[PDB]
Amino acid sequence: SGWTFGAGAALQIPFAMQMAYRFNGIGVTQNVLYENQKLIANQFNSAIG
Amino acid sequence: VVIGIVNNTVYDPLQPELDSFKEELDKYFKNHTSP
Ligand SMILES: *[C@@H]1O[C@H](CO)[C@@H](O[C@@H]2O[C@H](CO)[C@@H](O[C@@H]3O[C@H](CO)[C@@H](O)[C@H](O)[C@@H]3O)[C@H](O)[C@H]2NC(C)=O)[C@H](O)[C@H]1NC(C)=O
Ligand SMILES: *[C@@H]1O[C@H](CO)[C@@H](O)[C@H](O)[C@H]1NC(C)=O
Repeated sequence: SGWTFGAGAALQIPFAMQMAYRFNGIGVTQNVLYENQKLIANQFNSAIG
Repeated sequence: VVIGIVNNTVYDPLQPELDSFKEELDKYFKNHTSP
């Protein structure tokens, strides 16, 4: 759901949608993520190690 | 490269501006080409 459940009913949405919206929260549309989803989503995997 | 994309058609907002123009000119063709 993401940020939606702090107001009430939580809505089912895939994760790749969620942080793709947080890109819209800094000033760049989804073009940054999906055009680089393989690498971009892989870095967070290594950052946690 | 994008993941999750699905094939979908994109409509043209300019398309309705041209569909209403072809019908009018089709009638005149038969009135002058044959003779
Ligand atoms: C436009 O839509 C067409 C669908 O009519 C897309 O082409 C087809 O996409 C499917 C996606 O699953 C391909 O199916 C896969 O084919 C492989 C190879 O045979 C098979 O091993 C898989 O199990 C799966 O069935 C299909 O092959 C493909 N057809 C062709 C002719 O490429 C197309 O990608 C869409 N294009 C755009 C720009 O959205
Ligand atoms: C077709 O040509 C004839 C020739 O005299 C004319 O009278 C008629 O008005 C034309 N048709 C149209 C729709 O203008």
